[PDB]
Amino acid sequence: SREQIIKDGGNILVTAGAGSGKTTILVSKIEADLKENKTHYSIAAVTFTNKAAKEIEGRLGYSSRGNFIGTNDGFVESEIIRPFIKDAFGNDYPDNFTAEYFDNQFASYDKGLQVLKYQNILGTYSNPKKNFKFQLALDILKKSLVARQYIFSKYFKIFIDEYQDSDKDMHNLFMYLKDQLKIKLFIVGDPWRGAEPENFNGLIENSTDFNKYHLTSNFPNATLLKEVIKYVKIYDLAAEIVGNLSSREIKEIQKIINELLNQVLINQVLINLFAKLDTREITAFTEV
Amino acid sequence: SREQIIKDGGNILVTAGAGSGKTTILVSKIEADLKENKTHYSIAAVTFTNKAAKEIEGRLGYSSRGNFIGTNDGFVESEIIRPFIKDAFGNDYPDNFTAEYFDNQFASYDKGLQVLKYQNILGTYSNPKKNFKFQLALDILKKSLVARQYIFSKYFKIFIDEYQDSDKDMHNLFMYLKDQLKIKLFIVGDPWRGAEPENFNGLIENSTDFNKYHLTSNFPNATLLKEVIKYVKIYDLAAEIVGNLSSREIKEIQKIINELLNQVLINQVLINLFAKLDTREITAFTEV
Repeated sequence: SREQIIKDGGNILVTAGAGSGKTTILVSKIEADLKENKTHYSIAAVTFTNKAAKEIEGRLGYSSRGNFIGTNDGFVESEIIRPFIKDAFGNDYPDNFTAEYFDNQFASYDKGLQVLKYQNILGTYSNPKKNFKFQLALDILKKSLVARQYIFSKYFKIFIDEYQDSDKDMHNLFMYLKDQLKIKLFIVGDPWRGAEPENFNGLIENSTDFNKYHLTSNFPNATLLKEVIKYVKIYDLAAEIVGNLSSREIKEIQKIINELLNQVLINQVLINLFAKLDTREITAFTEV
Repeated sequence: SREQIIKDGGNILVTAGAGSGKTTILVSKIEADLKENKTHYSIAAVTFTNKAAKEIEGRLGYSSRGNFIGTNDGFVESEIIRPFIKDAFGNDYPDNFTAEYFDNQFASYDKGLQVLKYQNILGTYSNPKKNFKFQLALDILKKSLVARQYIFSKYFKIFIDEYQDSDKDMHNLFMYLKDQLKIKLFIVGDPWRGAEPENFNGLIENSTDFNKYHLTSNFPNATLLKEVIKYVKIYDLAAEIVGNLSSREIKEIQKIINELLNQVLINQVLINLFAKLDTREITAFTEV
């Protein structure tokens, strides 16, 4: 149910099914906490989908509290990486770089860290098992005292959804926030490229202090094929894909999409789009 | 004489020797033109040395006219590249780029452009004779209408001292600003590594619309070792270098300079200092 989780103020684990109630329970809990808390502290809402952040933000409405509603990748950049990169790693490192997921991939953290200073763009990890950005954000927090002070003094609770898609390294940063930075966590999981269901599924059994709640249902890549199909009938398409797409990257993507709008050329376009980031899905695209 | 220069409103050649009179006559002419002109137009004072910019800028004082006093590369980036890069070359190209002379050098213009789109950070040309940044600025002006409109409607006269030390690429842009965009020019030449004095000397007699005014004396790398010697006894001597210097590059300069403060170590740090950027000079350094 919804009443008892509203009363609870500690760490809350929600096991909503099919995502029907995830966004609804997120908005309700956020409003309840914001109206109850009269202090200067604010909340941060992080979503894998950029569109999911936008629809959530629209439901809270205008507010000057300073709350953060955005993507998981956009949270670390805006709140941890951008302001405190120079303090943690000296003035040489830049704070005006740009994150590009498709280009400039590296193989090792040390190589990824060493290219970062000279490249002046936020690089990405070629391997899908690890996320370099969240390792860098975690490293910044440990190194920088002011970064630790700011995070504690800014946020009192963090709202996370789609936690079963969270990477193991991404899980590592959040548990850093919860354990010594003493920040309440409201994470939602359901039974992303480097998705690690292991960390979320094992979290329920490993930790007993966390509170778990399972709401009733009523009260994998086919999504993006439907989105390009409806677009054929581009910025909205960007919100569906996880992360924040660069202008250069989306212009290249849009060039491929307008090339789509015969069956043979349809299949080749879907192949390269998948390469940039199933035999049944291509047939469905051919049908529509 | 000085009063002959002041009342002239056209294009002025100044041939002052040793730089004693050219520095004070540049400030005097700038003040005279600013006082005389009551319109919204401003002037741009560009110098090879960053130090020369501040010493000139300190002689005008605080003003809301919107005048520009700075380096040649600083003028091109702040007034042409940064605002109008996206308009000329599409939204894919960035404007949060940074200038780094020591790394990411380009061998070809088209390759230099194509690496710029993906690396997203400005750099210098590998060949010192060519300055990739300035033809990029010239290319931006030719392609962007708003960039051409802004420059014409902002500045009515440009002050470029040490024009005999100007490069061919820099000369190409300034002449485009003069004859094509109809902007008054005020240059100084007294007969940067990759430049040539031939262009200025040739332009003395090649151009008939230009005015040749002679300024008498009384009215190569010796400095760089003197600046570090007084530093031994970091942002100051870095400012004396030609062009804007990145913070990381300054830090690298700092870590290679502090090693100097035996004789053999002195010679080797001088050698790679030149490599990053004479037998008599190293001996003089050993003496001091």
